[PDB]
Amino acid sequence: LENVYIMADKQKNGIKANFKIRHNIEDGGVQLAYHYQQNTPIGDGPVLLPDNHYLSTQSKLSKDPNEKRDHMVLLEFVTAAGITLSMVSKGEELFTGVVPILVELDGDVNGHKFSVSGEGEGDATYGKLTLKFICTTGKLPVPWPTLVTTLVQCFSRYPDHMKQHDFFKSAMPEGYIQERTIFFKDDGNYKTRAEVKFEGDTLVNRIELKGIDFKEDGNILGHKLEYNTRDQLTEEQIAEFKEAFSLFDKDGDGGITTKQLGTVMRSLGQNPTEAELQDMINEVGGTIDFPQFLTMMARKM
Repeated sequence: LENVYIMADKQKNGIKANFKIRHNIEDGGVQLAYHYQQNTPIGDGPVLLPDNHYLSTQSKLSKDPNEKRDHMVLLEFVTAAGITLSMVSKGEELFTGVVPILVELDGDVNGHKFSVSGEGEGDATYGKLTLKFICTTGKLPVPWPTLVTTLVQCFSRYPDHMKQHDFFKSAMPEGYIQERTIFFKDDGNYKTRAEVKFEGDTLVNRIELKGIDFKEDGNILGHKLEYNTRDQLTEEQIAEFKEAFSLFDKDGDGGITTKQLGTVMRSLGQNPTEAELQDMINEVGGTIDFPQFLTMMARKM
């Protein structure tokens, strides 16, 4: 669970953000990566600038065992948080259902050119992303976990009382421009610029990344970082919670009320004491998200 902290940028009519990514190093350790991010509308119409809040993000990286190319299967779930106790941009309509995503990245790290390409789907009301990524130029010269952040936060899931702080969807369909610098401790740094906008019926994220100053035998060019985490539920486990969870999602809004938790729990065969229910609620916590629910669950195994 990585946390993206977000602020408005009133002069630039957008937002910016900062966060830290713990990458597990091969046989012990954690390489850090420091993100600084700035987003600006592509279009002229007005956009929600938010209050200080943050996004709570869950990643899951797998491999397709029929793909002989170098690739990443990626599952992801995000929820806005912080702000306690709204509005709905006109753009938040485009996101109500299931929207297909396409991604395209060009990069030179340390003179090593390469191109990722990725397709999938987003389901904003669940905060869900599934996407598969191919490195179209050959062998990816940097580790895939290093490209996850670079590789669409408009698919985040803002609680009802926070729908008004969602800059990302408000900017749509015109889109926004995302720029980051990522600083790998005791090693080089990525520098990126992406346009994220609607093209036809598809959220399209075109990125150009530039990495300099990398130690050739470091952790990135050296490929010394873990791919999985295995601190993690499975695909077929998540799919069940999704299917149970959404059964009891009576409006399909992506939420379940809290009383409801136990019913959902029982439909999985599990049986929580009302002592056990009141805990889960408060640690994460009337409305519950799927990502939240997912984290609630995550703990208890």
